[PDB]
Amino acid sequence: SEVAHRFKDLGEENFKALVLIAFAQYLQQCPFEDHVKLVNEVTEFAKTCVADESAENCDKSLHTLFGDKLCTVATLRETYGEMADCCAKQEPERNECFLQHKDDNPNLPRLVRPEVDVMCTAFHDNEETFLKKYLYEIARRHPYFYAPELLFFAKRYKAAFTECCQAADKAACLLPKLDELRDEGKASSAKQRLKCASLQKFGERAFKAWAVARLSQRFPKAEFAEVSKLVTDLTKVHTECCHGDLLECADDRADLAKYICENQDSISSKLKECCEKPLLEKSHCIAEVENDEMPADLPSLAADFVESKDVCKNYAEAKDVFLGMFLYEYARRHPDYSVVLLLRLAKTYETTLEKCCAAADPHECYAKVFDEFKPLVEEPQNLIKQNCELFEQLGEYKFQNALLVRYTKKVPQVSTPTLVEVSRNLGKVGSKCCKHPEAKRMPCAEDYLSVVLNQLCVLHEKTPVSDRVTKCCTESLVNRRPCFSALEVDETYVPKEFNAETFTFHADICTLSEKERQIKKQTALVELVKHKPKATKEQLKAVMDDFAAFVEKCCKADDKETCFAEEGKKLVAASQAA
Repeated sequence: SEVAHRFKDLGEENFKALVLIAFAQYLQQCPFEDHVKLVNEVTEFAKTCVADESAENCDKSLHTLFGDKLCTVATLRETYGEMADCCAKQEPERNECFLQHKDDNPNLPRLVRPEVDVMCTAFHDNEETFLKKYLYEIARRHPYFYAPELLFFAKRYKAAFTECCQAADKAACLLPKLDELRDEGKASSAKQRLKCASLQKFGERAFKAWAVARLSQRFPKAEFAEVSKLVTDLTKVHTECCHGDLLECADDRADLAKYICENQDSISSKLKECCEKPLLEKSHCIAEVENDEMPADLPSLAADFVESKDVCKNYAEAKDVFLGMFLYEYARRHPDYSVVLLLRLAKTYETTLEKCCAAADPHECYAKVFDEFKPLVEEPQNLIKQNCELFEQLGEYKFQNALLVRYTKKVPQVSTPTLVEVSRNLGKVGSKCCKHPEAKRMPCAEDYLSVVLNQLCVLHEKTPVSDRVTKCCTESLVNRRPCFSALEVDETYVPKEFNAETFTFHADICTLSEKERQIKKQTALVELVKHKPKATKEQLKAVMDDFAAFVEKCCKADDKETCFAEEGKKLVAASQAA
């Protein structure tokens, strides 16, 4: 019994939360109360199997059990779309059909969260329903959220209410805690999304290399054998979560944390604090732990990998293993290389080996092999430095504006809502990474950009429109950032025609938060660039600063809707022909 073995490993609460997550992530348009019905129906069944594993439908597979459950309120086709396609299939076709339809940007109302007193009462009203709603609202907006990570966020959400709803000042306690959980979820969701796209679109081999490199940097004292066992385990975890096998994923991650803690002296010295936290927290803490110390006396890699007359011997007998060894040995020596660089380097090393091992004198042929890494190492360094300078000149907001511009010209066809967010997320790179010195700056900034750019990819994949985005995303996971960076302005793009209502704001803009108000304006910056591309300058930084003053004055004038239409019909001639 598969469902019974997971109930017992995971315990009832996590079992219930994870099933609710799965259902919320397969069926994003279905209402809360219906998902709760299905969950409890499964929980009941799962209990009967715990008592008797050989009972009726207990031999069933998790995908069968769950897919049978979705398909009871999924034939309602005019409510959630084409999920009645999926219900007409047998597993595992049905399951893969469900996963196909996951919506990276499901068109769902933003959550207008109630006042603190009202939230706090509903929390005391019914704690378990209140906490379920958190789970359900995150998961259906983030269909690829790292599920065991969501349980951890759920716990801290619970604790934020448990603490702050007793506070003398409820709101001054609660609100900073909720805003940190929100920002930290976005970041978590985006990071995980990159993981699932790697697996789905580039295979197990690419994710493992990603993990061989990242864990090598983080646990540099560990032997290759130990690192390898960790990669195999990590891969199985994320292969499960990225395929909706949530129960088995939460479970193998819990087994993995245990193993790592039990073998702390064979892995890293930074793990002490982590391994004595509660398990939900411990797993999160291991995944985010700082890189350990490099062993002192590590020798040149030129010996094992260039000098030796047996490089083509050792390569021949186990290619992936030999190349994995190269990646571990190189990645553990460079904490200051981003993960994607380290993968480029190993791409180069291999492709040099595929040639030279066939030539008459291999030794001579690959003696210069390390000499090719240099221009690869130098480019991401050059890019960061220049952008880290432009950031601190302009500051974070104005930084996004230059990037808005840069990217809107790069790929003008891209939908405005996508350019806004992705460029907004791009400028957040200076806040996170320019802070650092140039040894922590590249693992920080390049791997983050990886994650942001993959977001543009996954949102463009919905309704593809730019052939340039499409190509950069498809050709090679590892070179998404170099290739996006190489993109010049698009010449065969023809200006997007002046629209009076795209540039005229309304009084409703005054009641929105400052961070929603910038978005309406950076949205206007994008349309501005789309309607006036190959002929601008600082008439973008000029016109944009008029919008700020536009909205500033009109929002305080006691008008009869008057101001936003008066300075709205006149100033448009300062964005039409000025």
